[PDB]
Amino acid sequence: SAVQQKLAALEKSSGGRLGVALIDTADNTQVLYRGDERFPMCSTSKVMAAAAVLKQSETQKQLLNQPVEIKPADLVNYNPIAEKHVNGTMTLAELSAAALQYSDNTAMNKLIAQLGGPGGVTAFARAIGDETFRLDRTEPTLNTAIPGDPRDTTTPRAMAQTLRQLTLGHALGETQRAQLVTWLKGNTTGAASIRAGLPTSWTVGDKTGSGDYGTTNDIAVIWPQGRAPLVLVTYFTQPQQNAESRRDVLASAARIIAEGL
Ligand SMILES: *[B@@]1([O])O[C][C]([C][O])O1
Repeated sequence: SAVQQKLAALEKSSGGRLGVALIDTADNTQVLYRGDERFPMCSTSKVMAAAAVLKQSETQKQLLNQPVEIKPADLVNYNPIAEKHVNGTMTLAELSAAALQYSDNTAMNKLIAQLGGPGGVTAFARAIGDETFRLDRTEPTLNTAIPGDPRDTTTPRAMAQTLRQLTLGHALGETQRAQLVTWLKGNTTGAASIRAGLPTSWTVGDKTGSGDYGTTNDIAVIWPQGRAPLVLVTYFTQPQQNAESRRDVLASAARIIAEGL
């Protein structure tokens, strides 16, 4: 189709490897570009960790208010929110928000610990029908994004389906789903990524990711005004370990998708 020709041209122009999956929930139609190739998730994996904790809170009703101590040894490479609470506590809700809306890596590591390790995050994915997602490492090493390395990867198709289930479907309880949606809509790191290629009137909830090999990712739920929502996953990675981030590619891919509707 036209859209696949334009995405291929965008990829060729970029020098990297682009993966896209769009689900249009109006008719459950899908548009895929390298949809079944693995890509490093980087911080897009934070959505699964937060959702796993939300799932736990369906039974442990006060879990999100549980205080968690932030110690100096907990700080890793990128901790914009946790840094503000060193030698204090943050609740699991605050850690989830920080991981999602600021991409805080300490917060992610606390979520992973709450789940019993990366295997606990992966298990949640399996429990909701995602056979592809795998989380193998903690922060910051899950961002190494080494070509060919299957650790800490998923495919665009899988992540789009899972994001749909978590936000628009019923993989989570009603209060938990709403909380996740609220968190995603409040993301602060996404202005130059998918959002930049979409009409300013559309409501977007997204989670970005960035890593080595110039890996530049964004996953989003999109609520166009007067129109069924869309789920869009855009993954991008490059052949040079020290490549620069290319958020413009994700914006352009979103623009191409949006034009086709
Ligand atoms: B994710 O990908 O978003 C930012 C942090 C930086 O390590 O990880």
